[PDB]
Amino acid sequence: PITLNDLSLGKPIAKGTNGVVYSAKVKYPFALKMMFNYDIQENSMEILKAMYRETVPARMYYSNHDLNNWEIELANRRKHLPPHPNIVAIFSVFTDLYPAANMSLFLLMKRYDCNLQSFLSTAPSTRTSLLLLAQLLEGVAHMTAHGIAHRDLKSDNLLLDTSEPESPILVISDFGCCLADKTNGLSLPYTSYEMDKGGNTALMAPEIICQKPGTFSVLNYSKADLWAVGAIAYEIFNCHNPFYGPSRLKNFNYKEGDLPKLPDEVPTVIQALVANLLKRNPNKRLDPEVAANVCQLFLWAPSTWLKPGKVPTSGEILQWLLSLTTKVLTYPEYLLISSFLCRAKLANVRNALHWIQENL
Amino acid sequence: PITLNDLSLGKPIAKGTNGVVYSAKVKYPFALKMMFNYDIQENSMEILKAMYRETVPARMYYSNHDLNNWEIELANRRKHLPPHPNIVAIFSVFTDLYPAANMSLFLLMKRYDCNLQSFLSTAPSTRTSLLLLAQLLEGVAHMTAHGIAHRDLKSDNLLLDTSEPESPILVISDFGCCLADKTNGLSLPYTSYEMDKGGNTALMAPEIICQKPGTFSVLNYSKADLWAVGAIAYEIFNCHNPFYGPSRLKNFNYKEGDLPKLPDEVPTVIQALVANLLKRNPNKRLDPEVAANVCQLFLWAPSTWLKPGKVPTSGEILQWLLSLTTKVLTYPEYLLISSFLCRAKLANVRNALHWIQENL
Ligand SMILES: [Mg+2]
Ligand SMILES: [Mg+2]
Repeated sequence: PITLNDLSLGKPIAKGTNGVVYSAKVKYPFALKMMFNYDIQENSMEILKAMYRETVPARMYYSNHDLNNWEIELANRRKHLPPHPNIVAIFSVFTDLYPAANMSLFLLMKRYDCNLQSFLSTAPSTRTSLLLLAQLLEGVAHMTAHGIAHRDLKSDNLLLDTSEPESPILVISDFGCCLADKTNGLSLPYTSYEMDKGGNTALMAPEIICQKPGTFSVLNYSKADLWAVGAIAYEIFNCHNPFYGPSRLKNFNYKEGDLPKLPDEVPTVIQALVANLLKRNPNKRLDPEVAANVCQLFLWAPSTWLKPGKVPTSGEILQWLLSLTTKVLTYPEYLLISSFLCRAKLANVRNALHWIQENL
Repeated sequence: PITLNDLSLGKPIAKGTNGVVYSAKVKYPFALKMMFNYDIQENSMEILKAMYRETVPARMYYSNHDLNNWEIELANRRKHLPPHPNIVAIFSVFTDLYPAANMSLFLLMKRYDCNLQSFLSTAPSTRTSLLLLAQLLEGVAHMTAHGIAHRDLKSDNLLLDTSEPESPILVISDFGCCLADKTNGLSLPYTSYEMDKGGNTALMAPEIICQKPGTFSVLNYSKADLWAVGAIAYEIFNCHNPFYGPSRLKNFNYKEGDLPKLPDEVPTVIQALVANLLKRNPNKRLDPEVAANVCQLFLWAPSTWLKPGKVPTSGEILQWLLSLTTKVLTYPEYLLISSFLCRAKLANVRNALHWIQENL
């Protein structure tokens, strides 16, 4: 595992009361995030959990000292997020003092070029926007499959690699608010109103913000990131996020008629996907595994699958999936497709086909 | 309108603390149900609303006295259910004193021979059972089309006319629990837990029993009767209602795998329909208009439509609809077909066709 001794620091990228991030390299394409006071004596458990949660996507953990019991209980109660192209790359996590130039938590990460709101300061291609949406969906699908909910998706913390600026790579980052517990998965008992519910923010899904507490009384997060994706899809197609600004829709109030119509430039099927994701009732929203497939099929299916027409056969689908694997053996296009083939189960690709047919 | 003076009573059919039903005739094929204490001074609104709701299917209202304001509010807030062969026939409703031998509500109805649970004490034909399911579906489609939910469908109150015992006429009865408000249709704000939710009983649909209260927080009944129809379909094909008995599935828990398999005697397409109706997620359930079409198609379509094959044409569907209208110009058979033709829209008959094809 990589520790401080193996790497050389540069300029600060960010400076704060709670921590610092430094540019870094091995012997400046890495960032070393340092969060201070990772100590049960200098902070309470809610703050420490939030620091550890940031670590959920990490590839390796390394520890100098003998683990305190809270550290052990944290580690053993946590769901791990395996690597994925659309999830932030955290190469090492380690605990260490404020020498080596406060017990501090350290995260060595890839440095990304900008966030999504900066990249969208100039309008991108309509093709670029679809690749962005597909990537986001593909990330959420990966989280949900592994019983993790981000709870704080937003333009600000989606990060991009802008080599080939016509098609960037998107990654979900900043897992500080995430739900990642082995015990309860995506269902979370909500007994007191003074409880961590994720980012208490604009893009909390209606089924979370509107739920009153009780005795199970459960919060169900299994389609909650998806709602946020819907809001963010607006930004991705050059509109205001309906739920941001001074004259502003609110997650708890909004009725589905209040949502702005998307520009005509954005395909009709995709308009519908966005309208699906933004449904108030999570039971009316697609599964993530299906919603990610809708975007992938739009992108790569035979055109006959997309026009009304249409004979669809279990054997023909498999043949098509195998045609795709060969096609990947334009780096974003490769990543998305391999991302899609990794999780493709035949049931869910038909479901997605059936959904596209019913929306024209 | 028919009032007491026009009819002659016979034996009691039922006696209770809350009211009486008498056999009756005009000058004994009618029943005159009398409910006592239809007076705000003798009963609370909850009980009166329940009494009035029993009147939702009624053909004529007649009132001796100047309506009280609570009566006025009841009437103006209520959706009316038009006549329909599979909805109980209530020819007149009138308010009257307990002389004429307590203000009492009176309902003059058709007398039916038995309820569904009695008729099924002997196993009927497999064909008879399909006729029963088709009529029940056709009732629920009629209610849902007019924004009414029964909320208390069960074997005990589905009533039959058993002339021609090979094919009986089924009617939905006992509208005391029903939702029929002009204001809110089938979407009911659910703000306190001590709220009237329909019969708080075994065949409440999962989406109703599982919903917690809040601030909109709505209860959606638009597919709830249909859930109950699924459970009842088991009884209609000689099995135990999965949700009745001592070792018993519950509406809030049951996983879709827990459901007993239906007998091999009951067609494969129909086993699927029952499985659809019993899906926990009301979005994954067919529209009532479509589900009723599935049964009708199974009964009367050209056999080419049902086997895998299969060219289905908008013009050809219309031709087949017109062939049916001529075919009805075996009284249950006539009733079902005319019931199907009255509501047949070209869109929904194709949806149903397409659904049948995908389940084989
Ligand atoms: Mg944070
Ligand atoms: Mg009653």
